[PDB]
Amino acid sequence: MGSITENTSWNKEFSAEAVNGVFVLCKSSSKSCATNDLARASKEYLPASTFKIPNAIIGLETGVIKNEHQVFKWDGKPRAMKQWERDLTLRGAIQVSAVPVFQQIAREVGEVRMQKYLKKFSYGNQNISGGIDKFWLEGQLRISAVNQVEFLESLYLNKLSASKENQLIVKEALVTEAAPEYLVHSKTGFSGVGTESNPGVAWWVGWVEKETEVYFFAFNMDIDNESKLPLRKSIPTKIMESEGIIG
Amino acid sequence: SITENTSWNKEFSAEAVNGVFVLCKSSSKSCATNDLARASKEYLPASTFKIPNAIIGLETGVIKNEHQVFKWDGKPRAMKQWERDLTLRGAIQVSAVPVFQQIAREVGEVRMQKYLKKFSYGNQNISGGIDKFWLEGQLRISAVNQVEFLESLYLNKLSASKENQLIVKEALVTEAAPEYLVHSKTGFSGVGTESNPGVAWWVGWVEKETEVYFFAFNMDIDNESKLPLRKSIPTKIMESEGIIG
Repeated sequence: MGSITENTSWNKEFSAEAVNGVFVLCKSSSKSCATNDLARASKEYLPASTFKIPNAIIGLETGVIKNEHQVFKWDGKPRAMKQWERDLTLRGAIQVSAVPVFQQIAREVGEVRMQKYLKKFSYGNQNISGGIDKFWLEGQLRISAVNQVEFLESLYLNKLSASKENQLIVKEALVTEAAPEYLVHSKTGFSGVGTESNPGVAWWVGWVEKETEVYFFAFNMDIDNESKLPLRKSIPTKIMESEGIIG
Repeated sequence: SITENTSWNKEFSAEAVNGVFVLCKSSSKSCATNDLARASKEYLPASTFKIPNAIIGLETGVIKNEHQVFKWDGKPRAMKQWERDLTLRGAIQVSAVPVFQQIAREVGEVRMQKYLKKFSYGNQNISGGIDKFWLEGQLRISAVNQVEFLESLYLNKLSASKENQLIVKEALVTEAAPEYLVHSKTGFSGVGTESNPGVAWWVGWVEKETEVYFFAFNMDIDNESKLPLRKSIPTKIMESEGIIG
């Protein structure tokens, strides 16, 4: 990014919901970012299902995922969520955050290749230790909000170390809201409710295309109560609405 | 193969609309329609032509890339919504004719003819002005041919790079929900002349679960107040089939 500046008035939306968290919003043309909290914008947290973005790119690059029309068949064996108990396309698996589909992808990619691509992508602390199918959910991998926006900008510009085709496939799968005047690409994550004195993390990251501008965003918050989960979208939505970008 | 479903006419009769809907599950080899004859009748594509024109612009390099900005020169355009810089998606979404007129001029007649041949696009007749053949010229395409063309695009089987097909696909997203994605494009030739109605279109496809549905709708129109029916009639039919909504 070009610059970052703190805007403490955004804490308004956090205080109203009694949330500890951070929002980073970057405008592409002015190479400028704003955040409610510079310190928290640099703090690093488990990516949880936001990791499906690099995992999908890596799956395609290595040939583990054939293309955007591949169907991931459900075997009929019970899964942790009802929503996952069905055949899924890549978009379907990303959209419902189908953990077991991406655990199998990670296993087939394997540690050496996974390490290589996280280095190429400058993805967080690049620490994948403690189970190839677990690192982004309960392992040692950590990434900051600033690093998420850097990574997403590279994806948007097709500048990651992957084919343009594969970057476009994943970008297509990340669309979550379409309007005549704006398009939103985004991904949620939630690590769980954590333990005593150790909250989980919830994320919403993505980008908005409006007019000829592009805005990259990353939100995270501490969470110890599943009932608070919708705040991961409502707080950043309120901020972007106030900025005139969506709504 | 095209199968008639008489019951779909109820949605047209209610509005006194003359038109056709073609809906195909999985592939263009299995289509349903309210009217066999009109399904294959050819009409001016109007701004549905922005689909092939964007692909051709990318293939020829006239559109340099996914992120090009089409600058407004500050000179009057026929709609205020076109009087601004636009991206490729923005120009498609507001149907910014003058952006695509300049693309067509730079593609040129020789290359435009070549690509419409490769794409099997309607009657492939571009005569009538390189910057207006799809609006007032002799080009004609049917609902069945629109679904075949869209299926090829979906499958990345047009004579174009997969990259360029993917770029145009993203520019066509018009509704995103957890359960389904709609890609689509409208068209409207105008109100026609006496005894010669204009045509309005909505064409596209729906990705739902692991299925895909291709669709094309057209209708005769001679009053702009009827224009919303181009979306509402096919939306009602697709909601009735349980595909969207």
